[PDB]
Amino acid sequence: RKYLNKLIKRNSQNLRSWDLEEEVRDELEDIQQSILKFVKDHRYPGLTPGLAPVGLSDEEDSS
Amino acid sequence: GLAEKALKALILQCEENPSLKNDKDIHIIINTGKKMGINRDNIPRIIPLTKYKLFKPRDLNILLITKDPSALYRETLTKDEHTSELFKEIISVKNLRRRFKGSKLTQLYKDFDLVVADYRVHHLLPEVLGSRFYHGSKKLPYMIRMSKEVKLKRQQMVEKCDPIYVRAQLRSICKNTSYIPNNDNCLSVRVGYIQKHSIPEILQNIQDTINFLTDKSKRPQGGVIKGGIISIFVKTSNSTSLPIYQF
Amino acid sequence: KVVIEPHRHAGVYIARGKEDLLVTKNMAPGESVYGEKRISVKVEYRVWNPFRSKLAAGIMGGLDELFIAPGKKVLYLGAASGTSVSHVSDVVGPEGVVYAVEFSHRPGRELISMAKKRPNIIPIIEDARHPQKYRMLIGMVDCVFADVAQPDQARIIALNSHMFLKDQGGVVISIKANCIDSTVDAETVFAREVQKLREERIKPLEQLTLEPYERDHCIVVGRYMRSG
Amino acid sequence: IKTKKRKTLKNLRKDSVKRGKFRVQLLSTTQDSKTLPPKKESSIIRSKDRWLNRKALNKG
Amino acid sequence: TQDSNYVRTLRQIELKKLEKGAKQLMFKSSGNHTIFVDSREKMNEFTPEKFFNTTSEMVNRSENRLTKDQLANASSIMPKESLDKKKLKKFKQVKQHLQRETQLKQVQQRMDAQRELLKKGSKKKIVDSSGKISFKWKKQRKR
RNA sequence: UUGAGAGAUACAAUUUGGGAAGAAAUUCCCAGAGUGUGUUUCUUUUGCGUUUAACCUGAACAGUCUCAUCGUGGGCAUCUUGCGAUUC
Repeated sequence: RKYLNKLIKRNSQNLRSWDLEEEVRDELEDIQQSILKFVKDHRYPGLTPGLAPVGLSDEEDSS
Repeated sequence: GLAEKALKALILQCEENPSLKNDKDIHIIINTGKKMGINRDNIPRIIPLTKYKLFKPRDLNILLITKDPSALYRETLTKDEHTSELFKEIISVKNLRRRFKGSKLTQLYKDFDLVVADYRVHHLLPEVLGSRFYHGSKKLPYMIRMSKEVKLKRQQMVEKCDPIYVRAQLRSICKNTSYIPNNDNCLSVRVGYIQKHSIPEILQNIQDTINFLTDKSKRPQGGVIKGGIISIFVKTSNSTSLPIYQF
Repeated sequence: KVVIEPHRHAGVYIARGKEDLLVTKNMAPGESVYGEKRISVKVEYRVWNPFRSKLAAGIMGGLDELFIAPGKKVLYLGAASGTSVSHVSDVVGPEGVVYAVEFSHRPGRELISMAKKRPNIIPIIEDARHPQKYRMLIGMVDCVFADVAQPDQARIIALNSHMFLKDQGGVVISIKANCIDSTVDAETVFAREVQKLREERIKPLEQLTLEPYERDHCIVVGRYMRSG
Repeated sequence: IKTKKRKTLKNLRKDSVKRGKFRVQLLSTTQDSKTLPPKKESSIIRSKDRWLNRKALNKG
Repeated sequence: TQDSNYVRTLRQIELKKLEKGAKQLMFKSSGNHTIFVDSREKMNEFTPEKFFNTTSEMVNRSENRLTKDQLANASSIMPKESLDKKKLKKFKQVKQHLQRETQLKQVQQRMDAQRELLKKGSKKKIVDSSGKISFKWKKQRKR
């Protein structure tokens, strides 16, 4: 009884390992669907450091 | 305790010594366990403050350098009543090279306190401005987006200007501070003015800055220190090093 | 290196190697009938392409009472080009028999060659809707598959099942909505054909939408009780 | 109130519920199936009768 | 003409080598599964687990459904990290087949447009509204 | 801002079942389902103003001769830096 249940659990774990995936699941989902179907300038990389932190209160206030 | 005690000591030494009175800025120098792999350009890299503002555009004169034509830029900026009182002077690069050389150039250097230009002109800027500006980080030319609009390959760009966006940039900049990457363990940043604020504000600013620099996030901008940070020294322009966070 | 594993139904196997694939055990080995690939492990094997055989898509789609068994007699309407009928022959094995039916010609000759290679095949080259020209040769099928685009699917099944399907028999049909209606939703068409068979003495047990493999087909499976 | 009573009425009339990826629905009654040809198509009746109730003839 | 030949030959290469890669590759079945019940009480009491005589993940997984009695992977080399990555590897590999395929299709199409431009007739150049060139030939039966 | 429908959800609470742990109380795992709230999807209706509307075509690009395609020479790096593409 309980031994049979334990064997069931063990072999189920075996099959699950054979067919396992955690996030490759969604990744391969997107890939299979496709198969079956910020700011950045290109010429100055120096801009990504050069830019400033836009700040909502910093526009809103009339100080 | 060491921090604010050394702060009091350096203050009193400033008001006693003649020249230490004359230099007017607090600087902190971080020595890191590892060097930085970022070769020194002059791109002004800025760091945000979560708590306390430092300088105000209302308090500071300012220079803007446009692209070449500059007609619509200048007239729009001076007209939209959000910058007419804000930008002290506006000049194009060619006109600047036509107007200032040598003596008059360093005359400018003495006059203005903070300058900025278009991010499509920043890299050209040095030779027309001079190594004389290009020392330290006091009058290091900044870099502001001017259009809030982007370029695409094989697509002509269109040029605009909006006071809301540009004024946001300026206010953000004077609210927070900046730095410049090096290739060794020693990087320096100005932190606060000697009377605009207080020791608790100093310590808050220091803690926020160190947290930003050590933060794993914002790696393109903030996650730049390599290895375990060694220590932080404090000074003014001519004082001596004072130690903080030795390990 | 390659791992074999059995499926819920007999004869169906999945290979877990560098890949995972659907496969059957060749009685005739090393002779790939339509350029399909193969694998050995020793014994031989032969792969299915679901994209080419509708029933294969159903196998992967999951079906409990798919009455086609190794030790069984199965009738095969819509046997064309011999592929899927060769597969069902191979899954029923030597003791099982597959009564294939066709009415085109060129797939007829191809199926002739396929029979010339396999014994479990038995080809019939006759009218789909005139089941006499094979009543006199077919006897007591226990399980029937049909993939036919003649919109009288319900008729042809009803006729040949009354003449051939032993009681409590198994029936399975492929339906092309774009073939029979092409205007109203495939769900509606599927349901409609369901009560069609329901009246035509099929107890409808299940149906699979063949969604991610073919456009707009349903496989319907039912049983056949107290009928004749 | 009467709304939720109508809703649970429709529930106790519906013969199709969803069970995860599986979907469940009945097999209708043989007596009804023999004594009555299936009901008509609301879409098509609305089509033709609206057509007779077209607004080009001043049916008003 | 020779450039067209070269490109189209590469396109055929990639196309059918794609079709082979797919035919050996496998997808996952996502199709609807509606069950027939003859009584509303059986509807309510339904459980796929008992209707299948299987377990939870066996019920949820689609293409392989083995019952408890049917039941009654370390040989796979580090499957938790290896075989999954190689499966995604094959899927990717097919992906760049197909995208390279479409890119070459476009190249060949535009280049045959240019050939036609060259051949013969009474052409006409129109700038279509989104700003894209096209050519139309006067109604004329070539002798 | 007519009803009604279908559906997607999200949130919240409610519960269906299999396994396991548990003396048990309980807990775990797993697939769930519905309720309500927020969100949006989509359908029809209801009423209202309103006769056209889009595309195609016939001898329809071309005297400031248009168009194609190889080559040469220059502009735009303060950047359309130019794809077997059509930068000017």
